[PDB]
Formats: sequence, structure tokens, C-alpha cells
Amino acid sequence: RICFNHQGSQPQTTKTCSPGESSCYNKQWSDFRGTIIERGCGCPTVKPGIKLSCCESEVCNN
Repeated sequence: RICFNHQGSQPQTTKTCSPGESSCYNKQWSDFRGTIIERGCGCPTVKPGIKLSCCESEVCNN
């Protein structure tokens, strides 16, 4: 599994996940500086106030 791992709308970067990892994620929140969109391998646990979107296909998290 390969997932995008770039922040926001910056140029796209990819990450090859650990063997057996089938998911990619897109996490979004806002802080005092602006809106943050992070991407990576896996499907991390839901923390309060964070928007999380997980998918299970190649580079599915743009």
C-alpha cells in the first residue's frame, strides 16, 4: 500500500506503508494559524475535535 503523505495542497509526496497495512488517512483540524490537512499510512484513532477520513486503496487519501 502506498499513500499520499503531503500536508494541505502542497506538492504531492507518497509513502510506502508497512507490510500488511491496508489503509491511508486524511486528518483535518484547525488551530490558531489555519486549517491543517495531514495524510499518511494507516487509520489512526479518533481524537476529540479532529476530522478523520480513512480509505483502503492505492493513494486514496488525496
